[PDB]
Order: sequence, then C-alpha cells, then structure tokens
Amino acid sequence: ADREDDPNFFKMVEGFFDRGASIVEDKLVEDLKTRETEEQKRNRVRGILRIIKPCNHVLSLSFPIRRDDGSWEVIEGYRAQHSQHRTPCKGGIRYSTDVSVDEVKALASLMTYKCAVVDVPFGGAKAGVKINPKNYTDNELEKITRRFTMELAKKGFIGPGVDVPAPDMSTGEREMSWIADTYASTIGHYDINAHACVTGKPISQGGIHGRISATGRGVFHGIENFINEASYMSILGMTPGFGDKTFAVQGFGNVGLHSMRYLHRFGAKCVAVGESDGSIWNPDGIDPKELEDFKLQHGTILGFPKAKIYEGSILEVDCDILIPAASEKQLTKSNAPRVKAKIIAEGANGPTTPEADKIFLERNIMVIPDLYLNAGGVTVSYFEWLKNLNHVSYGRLTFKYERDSNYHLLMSVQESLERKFGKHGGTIPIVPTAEFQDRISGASEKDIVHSGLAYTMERSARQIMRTAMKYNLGLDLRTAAYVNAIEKVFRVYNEAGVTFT
Amino acid sequence: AGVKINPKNYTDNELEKITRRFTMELAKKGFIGPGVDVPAPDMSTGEREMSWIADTYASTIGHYDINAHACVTGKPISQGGIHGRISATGRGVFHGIENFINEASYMSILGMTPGFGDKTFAVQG
Amino acid sequence: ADREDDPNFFKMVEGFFDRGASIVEDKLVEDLKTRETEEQKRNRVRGILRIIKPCNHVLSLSFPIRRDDGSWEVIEGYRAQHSQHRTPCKGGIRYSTDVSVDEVKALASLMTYKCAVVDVPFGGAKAGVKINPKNYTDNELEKITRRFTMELAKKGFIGPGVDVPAPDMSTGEREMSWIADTYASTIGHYDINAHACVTGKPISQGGIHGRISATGRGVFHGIENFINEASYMSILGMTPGFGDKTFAVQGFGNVGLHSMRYLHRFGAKCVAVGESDGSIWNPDGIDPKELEDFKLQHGTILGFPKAKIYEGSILEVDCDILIPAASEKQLTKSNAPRVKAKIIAEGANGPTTPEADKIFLERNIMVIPDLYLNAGGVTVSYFEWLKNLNHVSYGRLTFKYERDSNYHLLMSVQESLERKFGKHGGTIPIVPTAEFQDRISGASEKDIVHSGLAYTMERSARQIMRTAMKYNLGLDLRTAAYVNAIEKVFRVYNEAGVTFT
Amino acid sequence: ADREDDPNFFKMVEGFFDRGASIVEDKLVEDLKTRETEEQKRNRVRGILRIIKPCNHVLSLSFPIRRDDGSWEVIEGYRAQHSQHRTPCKGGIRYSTDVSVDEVKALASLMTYKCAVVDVPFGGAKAGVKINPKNYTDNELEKITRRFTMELAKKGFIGPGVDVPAPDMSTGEREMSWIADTYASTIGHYDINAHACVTGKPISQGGIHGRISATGRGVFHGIENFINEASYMSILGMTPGFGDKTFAVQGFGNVGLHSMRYLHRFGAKCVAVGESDGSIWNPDGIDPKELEDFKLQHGTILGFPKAKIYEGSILEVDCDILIPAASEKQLTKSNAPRVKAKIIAEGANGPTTPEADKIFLERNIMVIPDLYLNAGGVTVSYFEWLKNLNHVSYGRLTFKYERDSNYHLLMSVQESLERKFGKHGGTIPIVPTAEFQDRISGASEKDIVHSGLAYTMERSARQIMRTAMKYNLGLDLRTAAYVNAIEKVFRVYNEAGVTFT
Ligand SMILES: NC(=O)C1=CN([C@@H]2O[C@H](COP(=O)(O)OP(=O)(O)OC[C@H]3O[C@@H](n4cnc5c(N)ncnc54)[C@H](OP(=O)(O)O)[C@@H]3O)[C@@H](O)[C@H]2O)C=CC1
Ligand SMILES: NC(=O)C1=CN([C@@H]2O[C@H](COP(=O)(O)OP(=O)(O)OC[C@H]3O[C@@H](n4cnc5c(N)ncnc54)[C@H](OP(=O)(O)O)[C@@H]3O)[C@@H](O)[C@H]2O)C=CC1
Ligand SMILES: NC(=O)C1=CN([C@@H]2O[C@H](COP(=O)(O)OP(=O)(O)OC[C@H]3O[C@@H](n4cnc5c(N)ncnc54)[C@H](OP(=O)(O)O)[C@@H]3O)[C@@H](O)[C@H]2O)C=CC1
Ligand SMILES: Nc1nc2c(ncn2[C@@H]2O[C@H](COP(=O)(O)OP(=O)(O)OP(=O)(O)O)[C@@H](O)[C@H]2O)c(=O)[nH]1
Ligand SMILES: Nc1nc2c(ncn2[C@@H]2O[C@H](COP(=O)(O)OP(=O)(O)OP(=O)(O)O)[C@@H](O)[C@H]2O)c(=O)[nH]1
Ligand SMILES: Nc1nc2c(ncn2[C@@H]2O[C@H](COP(=O)(O)OP(=O)(O)OP(=O)(O)O)[C@@H](O)[C@H]2O)c(=O)[nH]1
Ligand SMILES: Nc1nc2c(ncn2[C@@H]2O[C@H](COP(=O)(O)OP(=O)(O)OP(=O)(O)O)[C@@H](O)[C@H]2O)c(=O)[nH]1
Ligand SMILES: N[C@@H](CCC(=O)O)C(=O)O
Ligand SMILES: N[C@@H](CCC(=O)O)C(=O)O
Ligand SMILES: N[C@@H](CCC(=O)O)C(=O)O
Repeated sequence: ADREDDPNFFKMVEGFFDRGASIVEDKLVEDLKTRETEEQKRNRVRGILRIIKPCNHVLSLSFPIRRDDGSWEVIEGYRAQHSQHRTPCKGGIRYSTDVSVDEVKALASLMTYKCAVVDVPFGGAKAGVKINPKNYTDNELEKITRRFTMELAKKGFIGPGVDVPAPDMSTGEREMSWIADTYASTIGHYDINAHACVTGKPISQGGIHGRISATGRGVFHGIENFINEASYMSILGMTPGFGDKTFAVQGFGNVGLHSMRYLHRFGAKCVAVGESDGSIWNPDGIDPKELEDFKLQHGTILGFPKAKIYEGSILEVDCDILIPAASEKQLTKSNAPRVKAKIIAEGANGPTTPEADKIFLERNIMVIPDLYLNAGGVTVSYFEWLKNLNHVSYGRLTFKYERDSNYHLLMSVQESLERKFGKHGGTIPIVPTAEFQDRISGASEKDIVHSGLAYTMERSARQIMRTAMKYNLGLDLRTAAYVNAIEKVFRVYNEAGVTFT
Repeated sequence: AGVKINPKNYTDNELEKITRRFTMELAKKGFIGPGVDVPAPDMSTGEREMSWIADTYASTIGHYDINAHACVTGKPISQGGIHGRISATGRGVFHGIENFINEASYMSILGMTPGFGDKTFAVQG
Repeated sequence: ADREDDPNFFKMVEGFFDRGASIVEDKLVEDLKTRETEEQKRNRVRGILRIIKPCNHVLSLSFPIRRDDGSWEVIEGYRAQHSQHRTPCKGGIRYSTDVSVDEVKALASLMTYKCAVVDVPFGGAKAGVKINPKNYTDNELEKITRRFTMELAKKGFIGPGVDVPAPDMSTGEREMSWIADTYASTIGHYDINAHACVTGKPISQGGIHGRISATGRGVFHGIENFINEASYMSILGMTPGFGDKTFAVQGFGNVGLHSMRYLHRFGAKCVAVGESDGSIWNPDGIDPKELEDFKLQHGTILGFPKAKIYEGSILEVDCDILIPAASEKQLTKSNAPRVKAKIIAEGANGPTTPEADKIFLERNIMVIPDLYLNAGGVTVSYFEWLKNLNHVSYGRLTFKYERDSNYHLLMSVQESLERKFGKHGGTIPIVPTAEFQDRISGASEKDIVHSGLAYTMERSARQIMRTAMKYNLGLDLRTAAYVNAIEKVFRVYNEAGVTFT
Repeated sequence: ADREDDPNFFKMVEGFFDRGASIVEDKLVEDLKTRETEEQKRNRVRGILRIIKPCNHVLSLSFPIRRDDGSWEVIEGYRAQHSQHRTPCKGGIRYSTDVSVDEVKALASLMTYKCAVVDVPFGGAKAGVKINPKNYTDNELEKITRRFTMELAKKGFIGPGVDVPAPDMSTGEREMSWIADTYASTIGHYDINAHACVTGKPISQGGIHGRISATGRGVFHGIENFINEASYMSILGMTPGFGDKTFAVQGFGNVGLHSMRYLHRFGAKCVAVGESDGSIWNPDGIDPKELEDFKLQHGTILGFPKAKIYEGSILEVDCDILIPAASEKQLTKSNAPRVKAKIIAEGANGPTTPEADKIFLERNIMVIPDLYLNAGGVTVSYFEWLKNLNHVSYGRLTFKYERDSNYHLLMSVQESLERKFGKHGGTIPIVPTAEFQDRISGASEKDIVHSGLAYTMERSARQIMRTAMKYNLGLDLRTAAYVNAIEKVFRVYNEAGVTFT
C-alpha cells in the first residue's frame, strides 16, 4: 500500500506459515511413528515443511487476441498450483493489472491452507490475467476467457480431476460460464464430469444455490462465532452479539456486498462503504438494498443520496468491525495506528501485512484471519463440485419417500398413545410443528448449502479457539489457523513417503 | 497378486522400490486401475505398501483421473483410507463367529452353550 | 556477472530482434496480399512481430528429491516454450545455478530464431534446473533428471510431437538417456515414437552418429564459410583460409573441445584454452587430443605440461579468432576494447551484449552470430529425431541394390564403348575412382550427418551474406541473421490468420 | 518328446545363452566406461546378463468361444514378451496342442536373440493358442483368432508400437488378416499406424512381397553363405556349391516348402520330405512344384507317385544337408548318432537339444543355428512393418524421376565423348546393358525385399564367422551367434542404466 510497507506477498504468507511452524514443531515431532528419535525426527519434520511451502507448478502465458477495432494485443496470464497433496487443486481467477507470478503464488498457497482449515479436500491453486476488465468489451472478455481456458487445458492446468477454478476479483458467474462451455466442448466432450471443471457457475449451468453470496454468508458466520464468545469479547471490551454494533466494509463487490447484507440482517449497522472511487458514510446506517440498486443504476456508490462522501480513508473510519473486502496489503505499518475498530474481519485475501499484525496485537485488536473467514466461498464451491459429480438435485430422489416416512413415524406415536389411553382419551393428534413441516421432506440443495456452511464455519472456529488457548496465543488467531492448517497438511506427507505427494 | 520375496530380508528403502515398480508394471498392462483392478493388503503388506501403490499410480498413469486414489484400498486414513480397514477382517471374524455361536440349532450338535462368555480360543497368526 | 554491463538476457535478445525488425519492416509490408495499404498493412506487420517476441508458455517447477544422506532438498526447474508456429518445440536442458525464468526465456527465443536461420522445422524451447551438478552424486543426478522429466511430461512440456529436449551446459548423453527411458516407460509406453522425445541420446539408444561433436563441427563449417570469403577477409585485413591462423576458445566442454578439434585438423593453431578455473596458453599451439587426455585424467586443464597458466583473461588473448564456448554475456562494454582478435565466433549462446556489438562494429571486428554458428547441434538433433521417426538406419534397405546398380551403370558404359570401338580396342575397363568406391553403396547415416550439416551451414551462410549486402550491413551479420529468421517466422503467421499459431 | 532326452525348452535356450555368456564375459568387462575395475565391473556384467535372460511379461488367457454345434469351449492362450530393450516386441503366433507357458517363453527369448543377430530393432515376443486347428472349422478359427486379438489388445500385448505378431506354425496370411482387421476396427480406429499391428498380412491388405516365402529364401541364403566358404566346407570334406548336393527337409509347411523351392532352383536335389504322417523318398530327386500340387490336391504327401513311402525317420535319411523345418527338440541325444548328414540347417526354432549339439560337434557335423538361419521371416516382417509406417509402395514417388535421371546421366557421357572425338567418331551411343535396363527406374518393393534380405543374411553370416574365429569355436556356430546377440543386447543395457530397459 505505502512504500517500505509493501512486502513480497508470497514471502509474507511464508512468514505467516513460519510463525505457525515454530509453534507446532514440537507437537509434530511428538506423534511420529518412526524409528529412532535421533531427532533426525526433528529434521524430517523440518524437511517436510520445506516441501510444503513452495508452489509445485506455475504456468506463465502469453497469447494474442484480436481487439474489437481489429488491433492485436498480447495478454499475459498465470496459474499457480501450490500443492497436490489432495488431488483436484482449487482456486479462483483474478482479472487485474496487479496480477503477477508473485501475487498468484501467494494466493495459491493461501488456498491450500484455507482448504485445510475448513477441511475441504483440495490443494491450493490460483490464476490471474493481467488486464483491467473495465477497458474491454464483453465480446473481448469472452475471447480472453475462452482462450485462457484452452491454453490452461492443453497443459493440464484445468480439469475436473486436476484443477477446478472459480471466481475472484473482477470475474463472476459470466466468466465461469465461458470457462465451463469451452472445456466441455473441446477437451471434455467425452468426460461425464466435464462441468465439474469450474465452480461458481450460473445455476442454470450446474451452479449451486447461494454460491454468489457464499463468501459473505461465511463472513457473517465467522464473525458471529467470535462475536458471541464472552471470553474474546471481554478482552475487546464489547458486548456479545450484533444488535448494537457498527461496521465498515472496503469493497462493494461479491464479498463486500453480501457481507453487508447478512450483518445488516442480524441487527448490525453499516456505517461506511468504499471502492476505488472513494467512500460514503452515514453514522445512522446505510441500507444494503438501496445502495445496491444505486450502484447498479449509476455504476458508482459516490453520490448516494442517503449518505456522505467521506474523505479520509474507509480503513480508519470509526466503527466496531472493519471488513477489508478488496485487494491485498491494505492495512500496513503506517496504517494500523489509526484503525479505530476493535475487530478486523478479513474478507479479502491477505489484506494485512505482518507488521500491521504486530500493531493490532499490542492494541488488543482482533484480526479474524482470511484463511478462516473467507473460506465460505471454497466450502460452497466444494458442494457445487460434488453436485456436478452426483448429477442429481439434492433430495430429488427422496422427497416423497421422506415425507411419507415422517408422517408414518408420527402416526406410530399417535396410534401407540391411543392404544394405551384408550377410548376416553379420544384422539391424540400428533402433528409437525410449523418448523418441522418445513423439513418434512428432508433437505434440499438450499438447505444443504446453508447448514453445511454453518456447520463447517463453526467447527473450524472452535478448532481455532481450542488451538489458540492451548498455545496461549491470545488474539493472534492467524497463527492458530496456520497451526491447524499445517497439522492437517503434514499428516498427508507423513504416511505418503512424499516423493510427489 | 503376489511378489516372491521374504520382506524381512529387505530394507524399507528396498521394499518401497519393489512396490512402486510392481505397481508400474501392473498399470502399463491394465492390471491396476480404479475401474479395472483394485488391490489391497494381504500377508506381509499393509497400510504402508498401499500408500506407495496409490502414490505411484496417481502420479503417473492416473494424474488426470478424478478417481485415481480409488486404485487401491487399505490406504492410511490420511490418504483416503477409511476408518477400521486395518481391524476390519478381525471384526468380521468376530461377527461371523457370533452369528453361529448364538444359534441354538448349531451349538447343540456341537454340545455347547450359546454365547462367548464361557469359551476359549486359540489363534495361529 | 558485473554491475552495469549486464542487461536482462531476454530483453537483450529482444533488442537484437528489434534491429532486424527495423530493417525488414518495409519488405514485410511489401509482399502482403491483403486488401490495400491503408498502412493498416504496416500495423498488421508490427502486430505480428509483437506476437512472435514473447514466450507463449513457461512452466516453473519445485519438486523434492531425497539426497544420498537422507536429507530432503527442493530443487527448482523451468521450461519455456517460445513459439509453436512449428509444432514440436526444440531446445536443450541446462543444469546450472544461473538458471532463471529470464535466462530460460532468452535461450528459448534464440532457439526459435536459430531454427529459422537453418530451416529446421521446430519452434524454440529451453529448460533449466537450478543446481550445480558438481555437488551431486550420479545417483542424485539420475533422480533429479528422471523427476524433472515426469513433471514436464504430465504438463505437456515433453513429447515427440510437443517438445523435444537435448543437451546443454552440464548435461549430455547420460542425462538424455535418463530422459528417454523415463518417458518411454511411463507416458510413452504405447507411442511408436516414444524415443523421439529427446535428442542427444547415446547411439545405442537411438542416438545418431556425430551428435556429440555436431556443434563444434558446425562451428568449423560456419567459420570456414566466412574465412574463405575474400570480400569479408579483406575488410579484416587477413588472408583467406585456416593454414596460418590462431584461435582461442573459452570453454573446453561439448562445444569448445570439438570446435578446437576441427580447426586444429584444418591447419589452424590453438593458442589458449580457458575454463572457470582459469586459462592455459602456448603461442606454439596446444594439441586437442593430449589436452583432452589430460583433462579426463586430472579433472582440470590447469597444469597441462605443454602450456603455461595464463593470467589475464582468455577473452583478451592475442589471436586471430576468439571462440566464446561457455556462458552468456562474456563480452561486455568494459571488455570489448581489448579483445585483440578480429573474428569472434560465437559458439556459446548469447556471449556478446549489445553494447559490445557496438564496439566490435567500430573496430571492424567480425562477429559470426550464435543463431547461425552454433545451429549445428539442432541441425543434427533434427536428423536424430527424423531417424527415430523412420525406425531404420539410413541406407540399410538400399546398400546392396545401390552397389549392384552402380556396377551395372558403369558396365553399360563399358559395353557401349566396346560395341563401338570393337576389337581394335580390346577391353575398356570402366571402374570407380577410389573416392567413388567409397560411395558405391550410397550414403550411410554418418554420410548423411556430415554432408547434411555442411549443406545447411553453407546455404545458411550465403543467405546471411546476400542479406547483409542487400541492406548494406557490413560486418553486422547478427542483424542479417535476425532479418532472415524474422522473414521465415513471419511467413507462417501471415497465411495462418494467427490465433494459436 | 523323447524320454530323458527332453529338456525344458526355456532352460535349454538359457543354456545356449550361458555358453555365449562364458565366452564374451571378458570382452564385456573390457569395454566398460565406468570407474572401479574393482571386480565390481565383472559383477555388473553378470547382473546385466541376469536381467536379460528371463521374460519380462507373460500373459496367460482363458476365454470362451461357441463352437459350430452350439457347445461352449474354453481355450487357453499365452503371449510372452521377453524383452523391451527395443520397443516394439516381435514374434509369431502358434496354434498347437503343444503350446505352453514354457514353450512360449522359450520361443520369445529366441526371438530377442535372433533379432539381435540380424540387427532388427525389435525385442522378442511369442504367442500360442492351445488348439489343434485341424479340429475346427474356418468359422470357429476366425472367432478364436479375433477374440484372442481383443484380449491381447486390452492388456497391451498387441499394438504397432508395443507388440507386433506374425505367422508361426499352423497360422498364416489368413489369421494375420483377422488380427489386423480386429485391431484396426476396435482399439486402433484412430491410429494412423493401425495396420502395422501385425505382419505376414496378405498383400492386398498391407502385406509385402515375399513374406510368405521369406523364411525359406533366408534359409537358402544362410546355407549358401556357408556352403561357399572353403574354410568350412573342407572340415566337412565337401565341395563348395550346391550343384552336386542332396538334402532332406522335415516339414512341408511355410518354411519347408520354400526352403526346398529355392535349393532346387540352385541345383541341389531334394531327396526326402516328411510330415507328421510319415515321409517320402526318392534318391533321384523330388520336384517342389509337383509335390506342392499333390499336397494341395490330396491333403498329404504320402502316396506321391514319383517317390516311395520311406519308413525309417527322415532325420536319419542319407543326404548332405538335413533341414529341420517343423517342431522343436527333434534331434536328441538318442538321435544324433545316426544323422548321416554333414550339414544341419535349422529352419525350425529349437530343433536340436544341447546334448545333440555335443554329438554333432564331435562328429564334425555343422549346425547352422536357428537364431541366424530362420531370421529371414523377421527380417522381411521388419520391412513390412516399415512399409505400413511409410504408407507408400517403395519407388512410387521416384520411378519416373529416376528413369529420366539415368537417361540424362548416360547422355552426359555420350555427349562428352562426342565433343572430344568429334567428327571421325560419329555417334557413340551409350545405352544400358540388359541388366541396367531392369534397374533403370530404381528399386521396387520386390527389389528391396530381395536385396535387403540377401544383404542382412550375408552381413550376419560374416559376423558369425569372424566371431567363431576370434574365439576358436570351430563348427560351434550356435555359440558364435549367441556371442553376437549378447554383445548387441548388452550395449543397450549399458548406457541405459537399466531400470525399465
Ligand atoms: N470472488 C470470491 O467469491 C472470493 C473473493 N475473495 C477475496 O476477496 C477480495 C475481493 O473479492 P471480490 O469481491 O470477489 O472482487 P470483486 O471484483 O467482486 O469486488 C471487488 C471490490 O473491491 C473493490 N476494490 C478493488 N481494489 C480496491 C481498493 N484498492 N480500494 C477499495 N476498494 C477496492 C472494487 O471496487 P472498484 O470497482 O472501485 O475497484 C469492488 O467493489 C479479494 O481479496 C479476493 O481474493 C475471497 C474469497 C472468495
Ligand atoms: N550443448 C550443446 O549441444 C550446445 C550448446 N550451446 C551453447 O554452448 C555453450 C556451452 O555449451 P557446452 O559446451 O554444452 O557446455 P558444457 O557444460 O559442455 O562445457 C561448458 C564449458 O564452458 C566452461 N565454462 C562454463 N562457465 C564458464 C565461465 N563462466 N567462464 C569460463 N568458462 C566457463 C566449462 O568449464 P567448467 O567446467 O570450469 O565450468 C566447460 O569447459 C552454452 O552457451 C550452450 O548453450 C549451443 C549450441 C549447442
Ligand atoms: N513360420 C515362420 O515364418 C517361421 C517359422 N519358424 C519355425 O519353423 C517351424 C514352422 O514352420 P512353418 O512352415 O511355419 O509351420 P507350418 O505349420 O506352416 O508347416 C509345418 C510343417 O511341419 C510339419 N510338422 C509339424 N510337426 C511335425 C512333426 N512332429 N514331425 C514331422 N513334421 C511335422 C507339418 O505337417 P502337418 O501339416 O501334418 O502338421 C507341416 O508340414 C516352427 O518351428 C516355427 O517356429 C522359424 C522362423 C520363421
Ligand atoms: N445481489 C443480490 N442478491 C440477492 C438479493 N437478494 C437475494 N439475493 C441472492 O439470491 C439468491 C436467492 O435468494 P434467496 O432464495 O432468498 O436466498 P436464501 O437461500 O433464502 O438466503 P439469502 O442468501 O440470505 O437470501 C441467494 O443467494 C441470495 O443471497 C439482493 O437483493 N441482491
Ligand atoms: N492395534 C490396535 N488397534 C487399535 C486399538 N484400539 C483401536 N484400534 C484400531 O484403531 C482404529 C481406531 O480406533 P478407535 O478410535 O477406538 O475407533 P473404534 O471403531 O471404536 O475401534 P475398535 O472398536 O476398537 O475397533 C480402529 O480400527 C481400531 O480397531 C488397540 O488398542 N490396538
Ligand atoms: N571427445 C572425443 N571425441 C572424439 C574423438 N575422436 C572422435 N570423436 C568423436 O567420436 C565420434 C566417432 O568418431 P569417428 O569414428 O572417427 O567418426 P567421424 O564421423 O569420422 O569423426 P570426426 O570426423 O572426427 O568427428 C565422432 O562423433 C567424433 O567426432 C576424440 O578423440 N575425443
Ligand atoms: N507357394 C508357392 N509360392 C510360389 C510359387 N511360385 C512362386 N511363389 C511365390 O509367390 C510370390 C510371387 O511370385 P513371383 O512373381 O515369381 O515373385 P518372385 O520375387 O519372382 O518369386 P521367387 O523368386 O520365386 O521367390 C513369390 O513370393 C514367390 O516366392 C509356388 O509354386 N508355390
Ligand atoms: N477466490 C476464492 C475462490 C474459492 C473457490 O475456489 O471456490 C477464494 O479466494 O477462496
Ligand atoms: N543447447 C543446444 C540444443 C540444440 C538441440 O535442441 O538439439 C542449442 O543451443 O542449440
Ligand atoms: N515365427 C517367426 C515370426 C517372425 C516375425 O516376427 O515375423 C519366427 O520364428 O521368426
């Protein structure tokens, strides 16, 4: 962000990894099966961690496209595959002028550790195309996407069993449609799983309910899991719950907008919203719905009638919770002194530098880390991939059977009681509550996504708190998450004997 | 499948090579694959050999197969193994005995009481 | 490696390309059968040249190996594919600590243009592994080589119809054997052309006669084609021919040793040899055999009894012809003022910076450029690939038929003359000269390699001379070669309509 | 069979291998590159020879067919691949009740060493189906063949670049047609080389001129190369040449009939012919043409009008040359004392036991060994495979250009002499002899099969003679052949580093 506050993104994530490696090193050496404790054990542990951290594969591309006015342009693209310790690699595609090999490797490694934290059986990957999509027509972006797909597919950097992309900054449903159609019409014409080659697809194409809003819905769940912990909310000097709290979100895209929709729903009040244009502000609250309608209509948030063009940086606005939901390295050493919030919920990937971490720790500011908090996108992408593999809408085969079963179950209770308390207890109707009537046919896809997401966001939160307490890490939840991620990944390399995976 | 060696006479380094190689020769001739032929442990092989088999398969012929790790069973749990495979054969030895040891019709021809609480056994191996 | 004579290798080769592009730009715009100028024709031309310049594909690798001690090491590797305008890419593998993405991209592009100069139907590629092979056992190097092969094969960066590697610095026959065996035993088990996946193989494995010495044999042919040109030898102030000239060679490896073997054979005098150790010197001549025998025996050329340890840089030694046959960027701006030879024969790839080119021009020093002079290696690798595709030793099917044919041909002349000048002439024996008796059965593989190489080195030389005369380039033969390479490559992008090739 | 004269066919060929290994062991240790002559050289050499001996792969098959009357029948089949040191394995298919794993492994190893003797770049393989084809209809044999092909193809035991079968006993043109059609219509439908999956095909079907007679034509050439060697014919006490010698052939099938056709053509007289039925005899000569006509007409040779039913074993008939052209192990310990002939030309594979070798040596009987003498079939099969790879009839592109070229060559001589000896010389016509006129368009496919075969039969004979002298092996030409074969195969294992080839 600043100058000399601007570390190498990949090394910075390596630093987070090293932090966590220091703390579990003893525990890893502990539960080793192996021969003689010459702590050659210790060196074996440290050799495996050396294998995990670098990317295994990075493809760099140049390829031409023919612009709308007839000119030729060369555009560059990358896709890094950080780890294959679990076989389909997973990670999004970013269209931005900031894309580099540097940045794509960093995000690929975050994907590996994030999947381990939430227990999604994917290795990490990430792709980037070095363009500003503002400067291209829809016709041009289709050509760029379709061709990026074919160059990746010929070199084994996309495929249902190899590497499954997804949306990231400046890509969405529409690009994923183009990726899936290009794959399933060329290399994947005979693959029964061709459409599992990418996630974030439109629902009419093998998409899944809620994937668009999935990352924000998991930002809500991850904040709620900590905002309702008395142990943590006391060190921060705050009341548990949402009903009284304010937040600011940087970024009004896929992550920002839905984070703000869900927190607003549960009582919290949106105080400030920012984009690259600038920010808006209103201490009385901003409504997500009418702000979205405004942006859709005018292409900017600036000039929203029910708020204030805020001069003075979103990141330092006064609120309880600050949600970075845009680029990386937004909270720096020069920046953290004024942050004025007590909870930093990283919706973005890598939005805080290590020395901003130092500061936040000694002001008792809680950073809910990216590799836990934004993992809702990859969790629901995992559900979408599973759905394509199965070729049925969840519940489709069982709705009627379930509904009938549950009525006969309840009827069994009714008839059993009528038998006992016979003739002059009369009729004892056993009927579903209003809530059970909703579930009477069993889960649909929407139900699976919702409760599946909530289950893993909370199982993961409680593993991070368990770990932070056991190593006495206070509010350094980032280190706790990496400790968890490292332990999971390390076990696969143990039994395997490495050499590859 | 069978390999004519006595594994006690080999180092772990040597057994890894034997196993990884045996896998490749089988895979080239279509004698291992998720939809073709799925090996498993037997005498003197276990979790460890099954790891080597799955890794060798999924890193060569099966690099693009979404089901590469279904090429062998008995794998360690951290590797796509399943809970209880190690003890599975004995747990089914227990169930298969109990299904007959509680059958009065059969336990009578044998002159025995139903149930386990009063019986001795010997195991070879 | 110094501090401000040390340009980015890939950009530097781009610069050589740009000069050549300047000069043919008019001639490319000329022969365009397309609609009419609007000088959209001119924009089309430099849009195509913009597509040719960058590498299409670069794979970066990390993978672990088990050292002999039991320790784990991560080693890096790269392979760039510069162009697919001709389908099998071609280029060597370098094991060196100087290997990087930009070094591998630079060498890959030189391979494209060198193949075009000599009319070998391959696109350019190059691989690198970032190790110093002197620090590894043969066991360890086997491992590294066989790994590197499998990682390349899974991602389509090696294959008979995709990308065919070859030796480079610190690799040879032995590594090529490991590469071919690993390929043909895994991914290529059913490919009838599996052993065409790499060239430079041992003869017993589908190698071809003379590949080892092929680069030096083409260094000799390329010097001889210019050393016997009165027009050029006059601007330099020298006598045509080899019989009176001295040379120094930097590098005593695959290129250096055989360059020095062949020049010594045709009368020239080797005055100095260098390696990384240092150099040796003797103005009376060094013999290539006994120097080779000494190196094989002691592992160094320092201390050769028949010469004396030269202190003072082999590149400035006093000779007629200087042969850089080692690393790149050896002749720099700080260096060229004292070069003291009048012919610089670039056996190595990229051994002169652009800044040193400027100087050598003004001093009337003739640089025979790499993309012409060292192309003997890829020319004979092309023959080896063809041989593997055909599955016969040249001549095998025809030796006897050919030998019998030629004797009946000669007998036809004999009997025809005996018929006419009847018995006043007796017997008129028609028999082969001693030289025809050698060819009586037609060419063998050795004959094909020898005369095939001489034919292309010579045709290519005269193409460069014509071009240098027709644009009045003087001794800037480097620009003439790039003009030729650009014309050949541009030809394919024209009719194709680009978009993929 | 012969009771306690009846060794394990595979072990017996291993024994032949071992005697050759004895003799070159010193030589092999000689030209090893490598470092420590520590008597670890010697152990490497033996370790490599231990790898070469055993078959790498043996597929055993059971599969059902429905017989013509509706009954089901399981039939067994095998195919052994002895070596992959050269990539397409090669070897025939035998339909016989004597087929076993041990017979198929023995013949497969013979194929490896025979291909090495004649320098055909194939590893050895052999298949067998355990039936007596005289007990099946043509309908039934088609189903057995087409099915045997599919079971081999699914497990990678047939394919143009894997394993290429051919005829053997009781199979021919017809079966090879069925094999090629089954392959090219299922697994090979997209393979440009599908029809190179088997050799011995009918000419209309991608077969090659002379494959049918090729084995006998090479029997003739291999006898002729030794029958015209004064050095050898003197130890036997015979006159060089064919014009005054008799021979007997056991087996009147593919090998026997054509061996007898070619020897009869060059003056030798056929004295006795045998099959499983029995034999016929006439010291006065048997004509191959009319004997063939009789067999085609009556299905047996017994009762040929111009000969008498011989009762007393054709192997002991009184002749100069005995040609075993049927099964293996036909000349035994109990048998060799009475053999009567001075030259045993092994057309069959493995027709002589090792103990019969011992005897023949001490009676100064010359055994021309199988791995040299019958290698004409695989030599011309190699030509057929090459032909299918090239997709042109030899000469097709060049006939007219050759003819024209040869006329103008000759005209150059004519005009050159006319200008020198001007007027008083008149016209000096230069015209082809009658022999050159046949050749004037260059070789056809027939010409290359003929002269190609003669070239390799002769080059191989000399190499055996050279070797038998360098080791003072007398008439033990079998050991000389194995010495040659072992040297060539050992080559490939040296540079390779073994582990897969
Ligand atoms: N896409 C997904 O589903 C997931 C994304 N993430 C991470 O979340 C972040 C973005 O996600 P996403 O919402 O998809 O990207 P989008 O393009 O959907 O939205 C990006 C938002 O960030 C804004 N933005 C970009 N740069 C800046 C900046 N320097 N200052 C302020 N606002 C900025 C854009 O506004 P403008 O148009 O004004 O630039 C836009 O509103 C990245 O870190 C990404 O890796 C993580 C998990 C899932
Ligand atoms: N290999 C081939 O077939 C072809 C190679 N080339 C180019 O030729 C050059 C070398 O080829 P090759 O002969 O194969 O390489 P080798 O590794 O075979 O031999 C290299 C020689 O160069 C010497 N050398 C290396 N670095 C230096 C240095 N910094 N200063 C002085 N001497 C040095 C080495 O000496 P030491 O042992 O002391 O390092 C060794 O004598 C490279 O540029 C290569 O790309 C071009 C065409 C074909
Ligand atoms: N086929 C080839 O191209 C080559 C074959 N060989 C070897 O040569 C032999 C095959 O010759 P081929 O002509 O191909 O086979 P065929 O089946 O074509 O002819 C076989 C001949 O041998 C006769 N025969 C079989 N067993 C006996 C026996 N025990 N005693 C006497 N005669 C017998 C058959 O008689 P009936 O007709 O009554 O069975 C028939 O006349 C085998 O050893 C084979 O491996 C080696 C190199 C090339
Ligand atoms: N961009 C945008 N998306 C919306 C809006 N309202 C609903 N959605 C999304 O559209 C999809 C379908 O809506 P619903 O069926 O109501 O979703 P839901 O499962 O009930 O849960 P929610 O996501 O909380 O609405 C869900 O993913 C919503 O998140 C909106 O106002 N703007
Ligand atoms: N060798 C050995 N294996 C054990 C022992 N206890 C459990 N296991 C096996 O380890 C696996 C995990 O064990 P648990 O965590 O106890 O789960 P479980 O299904 O209750 O195990 P069991 O009922 O004992 O089979 C199961 O397959 C057990 O059979 C033990 O004491 N010794
Ligand atoms: N390193 C090295 N290579 C040699 C030497 N002599 C010959 N060679 C190379 O080894 C191969 C075999 O050499 P030859 O049998 O003489 O065939 P050639 O084609 O006439 O060899 P040259 O013309 O000398 O290159 C050829 O590639 C030679 O260039 C030598 O003394 N040292
Ligand atoms: N079975 C059999 N084959 C024959 C006979 N005569 C010729 N052939 C073969 O049929 C093929 C075609 O015959 P030709 O036109 O004479 O060809 P060729 O090259 O002149 O044949 P040869 O010199 O006899 O080997 C050749 O392979 C001959 O060997 C015969 O009488 N019986
Ligand atoms: N860009 C998303 C991708 C998630 C997915 O692969 O679905 C992330 O950072 O997690
Ligand atoms: N390194 C060699 C390799 C040539 C080849 O591909 O054979 C070169 O620079 O040309
Ligand atoms: N059975 C023949 C077949 C040769 C071939 O492969 O064509 C032999 O023994 O040599």
